[PDB]
Amino acid sequence: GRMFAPLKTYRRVHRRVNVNQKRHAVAAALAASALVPLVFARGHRISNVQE
Amino acid sequence: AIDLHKQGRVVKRSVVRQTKSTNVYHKLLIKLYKFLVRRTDSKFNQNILKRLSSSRLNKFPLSLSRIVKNLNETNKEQVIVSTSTVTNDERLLTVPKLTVCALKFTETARKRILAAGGKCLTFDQLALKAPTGTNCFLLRAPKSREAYRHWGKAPGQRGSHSAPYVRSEGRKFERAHGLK
Amino acid sequence: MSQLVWEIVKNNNAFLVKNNGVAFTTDPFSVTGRNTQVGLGFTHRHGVALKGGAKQAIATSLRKNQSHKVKKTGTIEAETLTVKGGVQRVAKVIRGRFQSKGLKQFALKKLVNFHRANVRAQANLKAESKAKKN
Amino acid sequence: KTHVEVSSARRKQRKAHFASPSHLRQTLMSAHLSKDLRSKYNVRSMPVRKDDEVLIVRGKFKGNKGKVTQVYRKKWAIHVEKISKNKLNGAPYQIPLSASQLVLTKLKLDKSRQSLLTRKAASLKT
Amino acid sequence: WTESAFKKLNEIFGTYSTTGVQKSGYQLQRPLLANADIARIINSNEVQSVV
Amino acid sequence: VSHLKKTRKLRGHVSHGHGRVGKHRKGGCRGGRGKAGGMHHHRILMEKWHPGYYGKLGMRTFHLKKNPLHCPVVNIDKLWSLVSDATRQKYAEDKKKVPVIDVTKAGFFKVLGKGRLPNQPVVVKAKYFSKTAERRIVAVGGACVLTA
Amino acid sequence: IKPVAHKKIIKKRTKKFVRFESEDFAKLDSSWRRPRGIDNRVRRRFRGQRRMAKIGFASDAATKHLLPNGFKKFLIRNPADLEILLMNNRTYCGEIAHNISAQVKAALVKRAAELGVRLTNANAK
Amino acid sequence: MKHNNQLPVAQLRKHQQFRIKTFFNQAAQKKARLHARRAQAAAVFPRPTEKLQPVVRKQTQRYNKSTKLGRGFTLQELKAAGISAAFAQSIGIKVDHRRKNRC
Amino acid sequence: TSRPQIHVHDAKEANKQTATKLTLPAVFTAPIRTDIVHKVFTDLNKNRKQA
RNA sequence: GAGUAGGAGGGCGUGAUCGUUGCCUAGAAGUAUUGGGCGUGAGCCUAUAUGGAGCAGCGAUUAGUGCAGAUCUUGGUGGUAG
RNA sequence: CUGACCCGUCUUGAAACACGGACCAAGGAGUCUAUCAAUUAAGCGAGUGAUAGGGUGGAAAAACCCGUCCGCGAAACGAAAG
RNA sequence: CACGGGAGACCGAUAGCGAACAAGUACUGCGAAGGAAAGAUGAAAAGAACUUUGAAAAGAGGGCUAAAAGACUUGAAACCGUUGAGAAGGAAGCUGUAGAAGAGCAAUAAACUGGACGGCGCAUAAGGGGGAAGUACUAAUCACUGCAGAGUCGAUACGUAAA
Ligand SMILES: [Mg+2]
Ligand SMILES: [Mg+2]
Ligand SMILES: [Mg+2]
Ligand SMILES: [Mg+2]
Ligand SMILES: [Mg+2]
Ligand SMILES: [Mg+2]
Ligand SMILES: [Mg+2]
Ligand SMILES: [Mg+2]
Ligand SMILES: [Mg+2]
Ligand SMILES: [Mg+2]
Ligand SMILES: [Mg+2]
Ligand SMILES: [Mg+2]
Ligand SMILES: [Mg+2]
Ligand SMILES: [Mg+2]
Ligand SMILES: [Mg+2]
Ligand SMILES: [Mg+2]
Ligand SMILES: [Mg+2]
Ligand SMILES: [Mg+2]
Ligand SMILES: [Mg+2]
Ligand SMILES: [Mg+2]
Ligand SMILES: [Mg+2]
Ligand SMILES: [Mg+2]
Ligand SMILES: [Mg+2]
Ligand SMILES: [Mg+2]
Ligand SMILES: [Mg+2]
Ligand SMILES: [Mg+2]
Ligand SMILES: [Mg+2]
Repeated sequence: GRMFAPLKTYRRVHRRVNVNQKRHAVAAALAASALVPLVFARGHRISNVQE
Repeated sequence: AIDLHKQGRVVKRSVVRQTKSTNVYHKLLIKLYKFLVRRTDSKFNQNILKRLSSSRLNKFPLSLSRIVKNLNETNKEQVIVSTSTVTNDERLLTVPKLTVCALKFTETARKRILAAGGKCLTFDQLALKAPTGTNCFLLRAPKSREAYRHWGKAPGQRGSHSAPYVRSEGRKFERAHGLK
Repeated sequence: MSQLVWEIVKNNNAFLVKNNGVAFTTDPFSVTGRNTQVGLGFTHRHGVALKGGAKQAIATSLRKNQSHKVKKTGTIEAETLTVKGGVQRVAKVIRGRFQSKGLKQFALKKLVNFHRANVRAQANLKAESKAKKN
Repeated sequence: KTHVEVSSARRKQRKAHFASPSHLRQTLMSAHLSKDLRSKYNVRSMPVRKDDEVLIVRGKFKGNKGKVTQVYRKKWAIHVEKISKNKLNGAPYQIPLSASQLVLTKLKLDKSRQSLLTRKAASLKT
Repeated sequence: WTESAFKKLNEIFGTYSTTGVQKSGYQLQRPLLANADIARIINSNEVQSVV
Repeated sequence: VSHLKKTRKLRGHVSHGHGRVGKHRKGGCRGGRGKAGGMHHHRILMEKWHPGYYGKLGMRTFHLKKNPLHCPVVNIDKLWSLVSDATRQKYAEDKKKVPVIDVTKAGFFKVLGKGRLPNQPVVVKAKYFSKTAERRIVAVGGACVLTA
Repeated sequence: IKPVAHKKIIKKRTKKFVRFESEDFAKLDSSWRRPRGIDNRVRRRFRGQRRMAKIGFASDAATKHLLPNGFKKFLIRNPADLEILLMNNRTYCGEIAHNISAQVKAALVKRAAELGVRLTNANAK
Repeated sequence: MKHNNQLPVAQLRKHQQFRIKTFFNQAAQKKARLHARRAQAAAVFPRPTEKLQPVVRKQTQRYNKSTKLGRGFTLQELKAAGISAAFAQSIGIKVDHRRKNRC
Repeated sequence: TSRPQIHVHDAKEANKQTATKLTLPAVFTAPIRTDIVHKVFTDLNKNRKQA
């Protein structure tokens, strides 16, 4: 028999972000990429890496 | 068995909202003012804490014109601190010399306050300057919003000046004689 | 920093293992296995790593601040010392690097336990090479 | 991978494989050439034939060498002389083998073969 | 990172003096606290004199 | 989304917080579908939160064309905010000739006075002016010019 | 063999809290559930009935999560976890996962004896 | 129908199930347009992409202040240019015969 | 916010800093806000889905 | 320190997705347990047996996410009863 | 030894001489789209934000840049002339 | 919709199209029309040689195979048989409290830390010089802030009829 809520195609999956927040995000990301504690905290292996 | 209201478990509504924001920095600024509040007997800091824990919406705008309008002879030398975002009023022509401390300066408010010979301050700085809040001026912005007009009294009770929720404003919309 | 990094990694650290709501850390420099500002070596300043080598030698790793220098002393994570005196040497080193009482206690713990550990390990490696030969 | 028209779906491929028509199957079941032959024709792999000489590389039967009795493409089997097992009643039966576990010691030579080999070598070295 | 990479980084984004080129008016986030060490701030003269 | 929703915390409570007596039922309970019975059992609603909903107002427009009714308004206070700072300062010091501000190019048509103006003189080019707009403009040492 | 200090461990209730009428049915397992029934005996605290799961029952904070062997229980998933027990050796005991193979088991047992760590699931022959 | 909220405006009153529009083609479509444009360039190579467009004022009182791209040149204009419609067309110029110059 | 000069390393050699030292871009200055990374990341992941 | 209708705050357990840490022919999942334990409780960990290829934790993302009932659906079985 | 009526349900009132349930497995019920509002976290602020579309781009429907208009706010009161 | 291509935070044999299969099939209906159930031995049939008792099915021996996995992967519950340990004078089950019997590779237990000394094997100690790296200071240098000459890029309701 048919479902409870037969699931549709037009369920809206995609979302749209304000540009400024996309950017702020990318930024803060880059900012993060620069500190040893963080990239090490991510599990990357930076031991023999220098600067 | 005892007849106490709410069983002595009465919740205290007199308290400071525990803030859920995620900027790590708000939480930190807040660590700071928790310190200043318990270890400093200065009302000013406690005040700053209450208002910095504000609902996102409960933080209200400071405009350059707002500051300008509230200025006394002594208000001028004094550090101006708003608990909120400070914004430019485009209709303010000349901008005084100011040392202002807020959470956020609209880049316009910043440009004009700086290019007028002013200084922009952040609360970690304020801490360092005057923890007691000595010679500081704390600006509480005026509270306005559209929501407020739908609140109050209901829309069409006797003497209700409150606004109805309507999808369009037209001659045809809740502007016609009701059923009286 | 140790503050900002706390808030940042307190929950998502890759060195993190949980047991019944008790959060422990895999950090090599952890002064206590448990996940806390203090437990977390890659965060704040005081952290130590210790490895056995060449029969007494303890490799001491002194958590060292992030450095842009002319020469590269060791891993960006930390500083690396070979100590031949080991236990005593490292005990001193600790005493220097950990000023507060607790941190001292903990590091030292890491030591005693570490050492006796490395001793057993030695015994076993011995028996192992004598097993490969005979 | 570089090309949108290349199916990466398990389904599609498995399908291609098992739905393989005979001629394509022969390709699909193929063996690796001996160091010597590799060197001779400049060709790594070759599709197996019923007259070839092969060496079983992997299995309880690894190490044994012999002629290919039957290429039974439907059963997916290659049969090799003396690779049979004996049954208690005194009855012999062949043991089937997967080509990609074989190695080609000596090819059955003839014009078509040589042409194929030639094309492969051609794109290879050039 | 590359050289071209690393250098274009700034032109693309910009800095608290200037806007970005590629983002055409993007201003990076204005920090909430100049100094993120509450250590420094709780532990300085001004603080403790009053405390 | 889903794991935030009430359902999850309602599972096994049997009424789904719709009540044991009054449970969750079809349109009959809604009071009829949509704006149903607004004038009757829903009187109180309509009257109270949408008073003046039922009825008629004054004059039908058969085809209403908005484009020609289009008239953005400006107030005196924002005038100098339209043109750059360069301008108003440079003609505060220089009294030889006076500034012309075209409200038109800014996308506005009528000028209403709202705030007050600097004592420095201006010319303002606009489609319409309010008695007070002109008042304050002229009194400032300024002039009103009619555009199309 | 590294016990620490105990307050005497006191267990408020031993018998598990059995779901009501679950002895009556197969379809009903005994995993507790809170009766919402309108007539329900239990939900009503009828003299003689089960006392349903309550907070007054939670064991005291000091003994909570304490094994009978005296240690708090720590679960070994990968090898790494072992090492953590080092700074924690006297507080916790090791428990090696069921998914970990025989070889790696002996390995971790060795490593444990070395790090001086107590193992509840340790292989005794 | 319960609270103070604004009177709803029915949407799904008819059978909309037959009448829904889906936008996934959009992704590929944009792309297609690109290639089309590009393949135009290549096939037109020596010549320009968009044909010559005159300009006019917009048709509404509010739009007058702005500038807009016309569909074609006024015969009057081609005259003052000294081109025949036909020729201008062989050139890549866009002509519009119903437009008239009042200024 | 530190903006130390960063050395541009040489590939041909295990550890060699080229003669080029470059002052750090503001992107790496940018505050590390995780909120913004969170939201944005979420939505952008969602953008890949087929219905 | 009561509580139905109802509401709020925390937590348990299940797919799949982006991460992160790992386990498995030296035996994964699943299954049985009068083996040993952990939670007040959702539930958990282990042991033994069976099994013979895949699994698991942690942070998030998402949900066709938890059943004793509806003369509930489909399937399988009783007592009546030799 | 002391205590212990059958659960679910509707009901002022259920162990009821009220109804459903002989047993077991698996399935099984507030979703999806739109709309306004209140609250919470985000960004920017007299502004804000695009959509369509252009332009680039990973194998890839992502992403990244552009996007003269438009929305909503920025002025209200009038049936309307205003 | 048809034949093609590729794909998916779909479904995964009571799900997913009704149909993973001789599925719009078997079957029903005068007819229009209705319409299911049903997928997994093994790597390879090596699908159980042979002995024995049977009229025959089949049993007992014996064998294949990593294993019978043998009409077939795993093999839960309800229900049923066997074996074990219990119990019962017109029903059963259950909270609280003790006891008895039965079943057991046992989960708890007088151990642990140190001083001095001894017997063993390994390492090299503290203290003193020394002082790489580290931190702190501090001139000379130098990121950053500030000031800021020349070149190149940009903007500009400053300015011009444009320049
Ligand atoms: Mg009481
Ligand atoms: Mg009106
Ligand atoms: Mg190849
Ligand atoms: Mg909720
Ligand atoms: Mg409830
Ligand atoms: Mg218990
Ligand atoms: Mg098309
Ligand atoms: Mg699913
Ligand atoms: Mg085995
Ligand atoms: Mg868990
Ligand atoms: Mg086995
Ligand atoms: Mg989760
Ligand atoms: Mg179920
Ligand atoms: Mg059931
Ligand atoms: Mg029957
Ligand atoms: Mg009794
Ligand atoms: Mg019953
Ligand atoms: Mg009666
Ligand atoms: Mg009834
Ligand atoms: Mg778009
Ligand atoms: Mg408007
Ligand atoms: Mg037999
Ligand atoms: Mg078996
Ligand atoms: Mg039985
Ligand atoms: Mg008996
Ligand atoms: Mg009995
Ligand atoms: Mg008896």
